[PDB]
Amino acid sequence: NECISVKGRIYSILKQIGSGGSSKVFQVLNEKKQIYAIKYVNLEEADNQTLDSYRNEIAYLNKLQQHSDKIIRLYDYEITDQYIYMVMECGNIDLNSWLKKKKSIDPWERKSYWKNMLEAVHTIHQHGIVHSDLKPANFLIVDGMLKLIDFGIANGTVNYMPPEAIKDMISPKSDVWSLGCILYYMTYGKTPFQQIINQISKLHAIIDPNHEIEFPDIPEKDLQDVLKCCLKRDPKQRISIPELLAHPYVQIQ
Amino acid sequence: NECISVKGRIYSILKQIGSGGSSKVFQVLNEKKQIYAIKYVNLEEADNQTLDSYRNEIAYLNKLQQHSDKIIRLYDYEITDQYIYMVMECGNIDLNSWLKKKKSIDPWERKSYWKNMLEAVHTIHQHGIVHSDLKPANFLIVDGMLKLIDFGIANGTVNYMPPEAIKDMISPKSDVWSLGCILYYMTYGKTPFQQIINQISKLHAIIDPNHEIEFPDIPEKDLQDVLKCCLKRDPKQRISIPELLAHPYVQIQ
Ligand SMILES: CCc1cccc(CC)c1NC(=O)c1nn(C)c2c1CCc1cnc(Nc3ccc(C(=O)NC4CCN(C)CC4)cc3OC(F)(F)F)nc1-2
Ligand SMILES: CCc1cccc(CC)c1NC(=O)c1nn(C)c2c1CCc1cnc(Nc3ccc(C(=O)NC4CCN(C)CC4)cc3OC(F)(F)F)nc1-2
Repeated sequence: NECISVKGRIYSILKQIGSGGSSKVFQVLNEKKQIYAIKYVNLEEADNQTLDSYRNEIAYLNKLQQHSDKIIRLYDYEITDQYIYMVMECGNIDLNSWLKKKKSIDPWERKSYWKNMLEAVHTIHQHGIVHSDLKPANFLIVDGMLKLIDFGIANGTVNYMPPEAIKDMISPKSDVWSLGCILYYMTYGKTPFQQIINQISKLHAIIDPNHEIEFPDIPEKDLQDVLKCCLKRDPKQRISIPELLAHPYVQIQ
Repeated sequence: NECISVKGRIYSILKQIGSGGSSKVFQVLNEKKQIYAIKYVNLEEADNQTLDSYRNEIAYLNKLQQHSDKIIRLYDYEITDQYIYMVMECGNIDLNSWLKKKKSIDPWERKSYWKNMLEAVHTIHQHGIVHSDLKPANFLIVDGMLKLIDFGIANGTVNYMPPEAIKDMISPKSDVWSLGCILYYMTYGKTPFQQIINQISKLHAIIDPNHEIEFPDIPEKDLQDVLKCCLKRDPKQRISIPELLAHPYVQIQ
């Protein structure tokens, strides 16, 4: 049974949750026996470039705290030349797991989730920030409310990748794609391109105009519409977040 | 226990070997109780486009028979609107398996293999044909001699993929890359980019000039050279097959 000093105050590890290479996340117990999460990041091989990226991300998250409830809380942090410790709220589970483990989505519970994600992405969008790497993992479930976990600034599938990031061999429109895949999965039970096995076959698909993303008729046609509008390959055509906030799917019934 | 009619002559399945979706390969027993392989291809969903590709490939293989011993033998074929049956030699195993199962390569057994592959690729190269999708699978081991299995004309990793096929969002030089990865694996025990986990991280690597493919010093410096020359990102720089046939690694000691 071991501990961590963050800004001179102490927490006892209870168990490790996340691993991400040069980083670990622990559920911990603070002084007043309350429970928290600590993200830990090793800066041994950190080169100034890599380094500032982290500095930037901290600054922003820390800053964007009092802008949206749908971003994870950051309670305190320590930062030195070798490491960062961040003290964030501890949640129940992340969206991706809940997905893996879950095999039924109350159509109503799906809607709220989407609602949360949009608020979040919007916020970071209203600040020059574009995440560009969104996957169910980047969200956290905390009493049926989702939070965004990171801003995609610092530092394994191609699935949620948009056509345009591929034609790249940067737009807010790129986050809509992803966002919609995450909806798509939630809806047709899986991502739009899981079918395709061959990892290069999937790259071509993601970019070829003549491939039809399949859109199975379903009760909710709002929802059907949305996904159709989020997955429009041309970005200039793709719906925008301000539009998506004002679509029926979120607005009416 | 079941059979197959190919050009009116009959073979009894003994066991299924390959599966490839709309295709199966069987080890079979002919009349005179000799053993063969039959590739079977279903043409139900075949569209004229897809269709001719198959027609083309058959024609070529069939044709390129009496040009090189290092291409699989094709004994006879039947072709109709619904299917193809091809009767080819049956081998002992394919290179990829022998690789998976094998964990030691007589440096000498490696050399012969390379030698075989080159002869083969060269042949198909001397006919406008560029395979463009080479992986240990496309070869077959038949009494320690390798054969090429198909020509990459008809019809799941990114590993053996060359920079240039990626910047594509067609040159003989593209087959050298692949060919060299297959050598690389054989040599440093794995492909040049397996390290990289993230499937998009690997795409960037495969194309970024500043990433060093790592080249561990070893006894054979010929071999070391070769791989260094095969994996040159700029195609115009990359060595050519006629050069590779005339390199020490194949020529001297
Ligand atoms: C190095 C980490 C990292 C790097 C880059 C980017 C990101 C996120 C975008 C992150 N990743 C992170 O920064 C990160 N990863 N996790 C998991 C958390 C964070 C931040 C805060 C945070 C707050 N609360 C939690 N709660 C929990 C989330 C998931 C589980 C869990 O059950 N995991 C299981 C793992 C095995 N599978 C099969 C089933 C689920 C348990 C949890 O704590 C609880 F115990 F209290 F519930 N997690 C986190
Ligand atoms: C649909 C097929 C297809 C489509 C596109 C492209 C291509 C090749 C480029 C092909 N694929 C093919 O066209 C194709 N695939 N195989 C396997 C053969 C061919 C063509 C002729 C051919 C002739 N002889 C063999 N021999 C054998 C090759 C491998 C095994 C074997 O042991 N497989 C195991 C599978 C499980 N793993 C774990 C261990 C190895 C057994 C074999 O026959 C023997 F029994 F007599 F030894 N194979 C083939």
